[PDB]
Amino acid sequence: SKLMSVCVMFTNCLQRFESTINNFDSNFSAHLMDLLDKLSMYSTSDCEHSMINIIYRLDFNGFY
Amino acid sequence: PREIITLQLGQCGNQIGFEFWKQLCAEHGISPEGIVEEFATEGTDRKDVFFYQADDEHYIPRAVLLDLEPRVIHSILNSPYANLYNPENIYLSEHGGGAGNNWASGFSQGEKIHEDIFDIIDREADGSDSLEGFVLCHSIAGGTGSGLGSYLLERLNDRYPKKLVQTYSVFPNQDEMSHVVVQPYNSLLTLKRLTQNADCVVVLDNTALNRIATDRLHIQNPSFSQINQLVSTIMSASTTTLRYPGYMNNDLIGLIASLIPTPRLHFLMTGYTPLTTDQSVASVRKTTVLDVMRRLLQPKNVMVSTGRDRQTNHCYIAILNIIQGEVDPTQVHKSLQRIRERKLANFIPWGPASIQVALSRKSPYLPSAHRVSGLMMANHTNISSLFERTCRQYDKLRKREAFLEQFRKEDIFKDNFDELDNSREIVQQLIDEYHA
Amino acid sequence: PREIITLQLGQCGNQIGFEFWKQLCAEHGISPEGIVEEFATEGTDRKDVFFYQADDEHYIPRAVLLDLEPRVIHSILNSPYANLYNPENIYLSEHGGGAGNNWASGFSQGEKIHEDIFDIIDREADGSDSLEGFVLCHSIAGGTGSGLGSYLLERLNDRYPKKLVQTYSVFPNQDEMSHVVVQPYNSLLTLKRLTQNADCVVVLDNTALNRIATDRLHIQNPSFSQINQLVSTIMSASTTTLRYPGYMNNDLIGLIASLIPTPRLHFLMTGYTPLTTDQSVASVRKTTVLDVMRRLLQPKNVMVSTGRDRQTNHCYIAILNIIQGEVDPTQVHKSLQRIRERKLANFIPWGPASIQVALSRKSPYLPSAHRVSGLMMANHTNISSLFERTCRQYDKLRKREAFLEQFRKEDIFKDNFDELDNSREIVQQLIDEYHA
Amino acid sequence: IGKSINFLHQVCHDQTPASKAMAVGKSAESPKDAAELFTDLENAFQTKIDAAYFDTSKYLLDVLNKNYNLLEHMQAMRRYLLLGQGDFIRHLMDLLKPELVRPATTLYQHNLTGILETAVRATNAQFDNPEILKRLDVRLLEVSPGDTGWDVFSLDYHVDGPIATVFTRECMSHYLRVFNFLWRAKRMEYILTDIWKGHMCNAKLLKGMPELSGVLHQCHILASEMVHFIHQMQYYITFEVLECSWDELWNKVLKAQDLDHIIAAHDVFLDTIISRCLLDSESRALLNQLRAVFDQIIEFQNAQDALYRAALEELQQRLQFEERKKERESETAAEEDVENKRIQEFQESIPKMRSQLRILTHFYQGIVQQFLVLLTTSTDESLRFLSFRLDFNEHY
Repeated sequence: SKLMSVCVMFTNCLQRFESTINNFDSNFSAHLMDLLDKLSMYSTSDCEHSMINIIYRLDFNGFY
Repeated sequence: PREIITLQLGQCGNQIGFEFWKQLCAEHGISPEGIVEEFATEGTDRKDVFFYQADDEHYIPRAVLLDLEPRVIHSILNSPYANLYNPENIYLSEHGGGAGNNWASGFSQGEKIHEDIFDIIDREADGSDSLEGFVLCHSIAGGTGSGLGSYLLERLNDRYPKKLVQTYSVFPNQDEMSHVVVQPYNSLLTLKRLTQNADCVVVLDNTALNRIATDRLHIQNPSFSQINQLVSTIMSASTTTLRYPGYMNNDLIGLIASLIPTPRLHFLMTGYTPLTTDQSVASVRKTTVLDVMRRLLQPKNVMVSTGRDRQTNHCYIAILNIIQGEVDPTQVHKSLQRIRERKLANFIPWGPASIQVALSRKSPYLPSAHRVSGLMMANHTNISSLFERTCRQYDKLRKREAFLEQFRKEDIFKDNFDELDNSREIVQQLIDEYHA
Repeated sequence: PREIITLQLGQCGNQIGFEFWKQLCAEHGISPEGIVEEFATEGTDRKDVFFYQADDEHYIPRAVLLDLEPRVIHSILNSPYANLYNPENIYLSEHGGGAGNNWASGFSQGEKIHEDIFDIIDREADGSDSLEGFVLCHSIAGGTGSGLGSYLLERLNDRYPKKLVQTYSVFPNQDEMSHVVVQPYNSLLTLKRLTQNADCVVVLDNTALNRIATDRLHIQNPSFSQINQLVSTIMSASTTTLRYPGYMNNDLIGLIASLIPTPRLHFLMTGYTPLTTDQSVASVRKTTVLDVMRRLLQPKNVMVSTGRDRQTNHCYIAILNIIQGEVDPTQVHKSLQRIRERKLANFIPWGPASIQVALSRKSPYLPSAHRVSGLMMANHTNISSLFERTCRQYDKLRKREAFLEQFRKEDIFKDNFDELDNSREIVQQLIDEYHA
Repeated sequence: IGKSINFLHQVCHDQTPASKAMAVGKSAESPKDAAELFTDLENAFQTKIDAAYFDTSKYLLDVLNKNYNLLEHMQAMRRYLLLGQGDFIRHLMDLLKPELVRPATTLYQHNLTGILETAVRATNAQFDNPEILKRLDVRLLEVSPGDTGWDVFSLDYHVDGPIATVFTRECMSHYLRVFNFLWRAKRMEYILTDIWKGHMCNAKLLKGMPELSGVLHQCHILASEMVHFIHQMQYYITFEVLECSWDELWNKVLKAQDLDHIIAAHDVFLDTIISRCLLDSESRALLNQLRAVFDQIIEFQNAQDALYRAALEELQQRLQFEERKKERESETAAEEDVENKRIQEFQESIPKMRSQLRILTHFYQGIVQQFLVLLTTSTDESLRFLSFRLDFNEHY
């Protein structure tokens, strides 16, 4: 929802036309600091077959 | 709706969409005189995007074919698909021709056919209820399609700013200069309109094309009709998530936006595995689907020739790999284990890359209902070598002291020759600065 | 991925390599044109390792056949084995060269068809994920195979110095000199290149091939079609650790490491006992395993010509005894109890020796499911008897004044003759110093 | 019968022994029994029980083969942890090597199963179809990443189905012990080939220098005394014990249609093999001397390509200054001085290559002679067989 808010905030800015763009980078950097805590929330189970597919897609997520 | 009106333009440009339509009827199993077969609704639930909606239950391709040579359209009007084509929404039947093979000829004939050139796409676009966009299947080969195809690159990206502008650009031969000598001028004039009056291009190479025609397919001596076979196969293969049903990224302006940041980097390398025609009867018993999507990433079948040692000093940014037909969709994730495992593609490490993988179902028809097919739409930054070849071939031809007055016949009565030199050298640097 | 590329080269090397590819279909129990049985994949557990990988349901040899004698290669495409060779991964049909039974003829044809010989074993060495090596199916007989064969002994071992190089060299007949007379010159030239840019070789003598060809195969006239029978059998037999099942020394570069004891002394002697017409008449009394390495111990199977007074002043280091087919393996250690008691094979008493025995099952074939076939790959240090012979047939001929100007008419306008002699007595001296 | 009644549960089929003639039989039998007077079976007891014992032993050899074939599976584990076929495991461990060199990771698990699975698909097209690869999994250790990680990768044959009726817990734990000796033998077969190619790699590259030509020549001898001694001992002690144990058990579970002989062949199988391989509580003197030679041929190994690379690279800076002598002729006492430094760095690098080799063979002489004595003493096992096998490597 916060990433969507920066999306409509960027279409608004192209309609109106510094400090503004850095507020964009902190919202994209807000989702990278979150994805970094997701990799440790996904790996922590106790291992079996179900979780190892879930970490496998998420490693492709950071790789993409 | 998401109806696209295709703009086939040029003497060579018109022939590469012609053999594209002959492929489409044969795979829906339809008959060329309208829909008369019941396989149209039972077999697939959509097929329109290049076909005009029912209002008579007869279908007309959404096509406009304008050229300054009526000679190319008579190789379409004597063919018995001249009742498939209905000429009064395509062209006003038996349109005339120009001087004409100069780029500035068709460029000056666009500004006094200014009325007709913006109504012959309205009489072919009045059946849609919200038009998606325009694909300019023009040609850089010759100055007829490039000449007239430059006009439509400007007026169609400002009188429709919301519609998608995208071209399937084909080059003329870059070894020769005796089959078209006016080649460094018209190439750079149209590349210039692509980087400020278009958003996406598709770069197809003609010199890596005939390299594949003597490799996997084998031809005794080269033939000027190969250009329309290799090009037409990847046209009907490319739109199979918007003809046939997909799932993710069914909006074409979704795939192309994940390919391209912005124009100034938009030149797409194409690769297409099925060119071996023994592979096609050895896929009944399964040819391995794990290596047939790794021969795209390395050069065995790319249609754009680029350095074979600059593939490790340059990085992919977006590479797309669309599998078509059988793959067994539950071992597509077994193949996708192995893409990351070798790292054949170099990626951008500053920020996100993209390994776009996509898959699609097909209409019943046995050479695409059991074969292993992989189509690549890459975006690799080593693409600066073709524009360095074309630009070096321009400054050298102007230092022979020619086409500086033996070319200033129509519509160019001023100096803008060094504007194409700086705008191409601007492009060649901004691709390379985009990766770190 | 332990793929080996055959280099079939010369008038005699195409013929010995023909009956080697023709032998492989006969034991896999299949038609040379296809897969007609399931014994191609159930019998040979591992389908392909000398063939390129399947995408047409056919096994396409990894052979290059270059020659300056076109009769031998024209006996392939009018043979009913011209459905095994598919021309597009093998070679372009017809390859011509020099006259040319001279060494200096095939040696120069390697330097002006330099483009194709280094572009044909590298179009076939790119599918492999890791190359095993090169088998040089070349000959010393003739100048076509000894001339081209001398070039590749350099260029494959400065570019791929880790890959296995190994030739099946057959000398030209040494009891005649009435059809070949250039025989002492061309043999010493390849042997120099074998002694300092080579890994391992497997050499054989042609007069010791033809002693067996009249004692086991019972013909009264030696003919080069009965001499080629001995060479296809021991070729396909050495790699029945790799292509057929194995375990210990499963790589062919596993077997060969313990058959290399020190640079320029690794010239491996070949021996193969069961060849008789009535070899198949001993299945009425028990095809036993109590004598199948007492016949490989008994010295009467030599393809190297050597005295019987050289078996008590020389010593073996490494001896390989491969038993093939059905064997009943629970009495093969019982037979090995018995090798040490006769002492008709000696050991170096300063260092280790090793008596390697191994067995492997094979695809339905009468010589390997009812009959016992024994390949010996000895390394006996009595191999200096051929090397002194080649040298005495050389030093007498330069005093007759022949080929010191009768040889300098093609690319030799310098001396280099005493470079081959000097190197040759060091090889014989370093062999003779290594046992006591 | 109590055992065979638990085993029909396991499998699909739950039916009265073979014939349906047993359902008539119970019904005849209770009234029949009642129709006896004052006598009851006391010697006719033996005909009733032995024919029935024979009946559910022939239902048994049917249940073993008709569904979930256990006996093929007896062979299927032998291929993946008794490594009965080398062409499978050598085609794994060639592609596995660039992965095994780096310590273990926490992303180590997910990707080796796709490298494993593409490669057992690449060497087979007739053993891929049987479900032996979906009945094959990976085994990883609890070994903290502080090792190269080669003993870590291990294959296990995973069951918990009807195949796990004949197998026990006590069985695959001993199969771990048999894997690790066998994995290190087949590792030694391949790490000694690489260094053999390194003798032959560098030799083609020092040509132009007559000195270092013969330097590698003797080193190629001293390597052979270790290569030929590893080959005739490691290959031959294991192949013989693999032969004696595959031929003990596999032709005893389809030569007996009972259950208690199956387990009887199995619990004598798995403990004959490890005592001739590595371990037990008497053969503890075996592995102390088989690991002392295992680390001295690695200690011999890393000093070679640490000096052999230097033998080839130092001549490359000598050679490129000779290619620079003709560019000065087209476009010299101080130039001879740097050539004399190259000639000195070669001059140096030869007794260095010698002395480390003399320190290595004095260490190998001490392991090989101590390897003899502590295998030629020990009691309560057959030492006459082990003293036959070791006197066979030294004399022959």
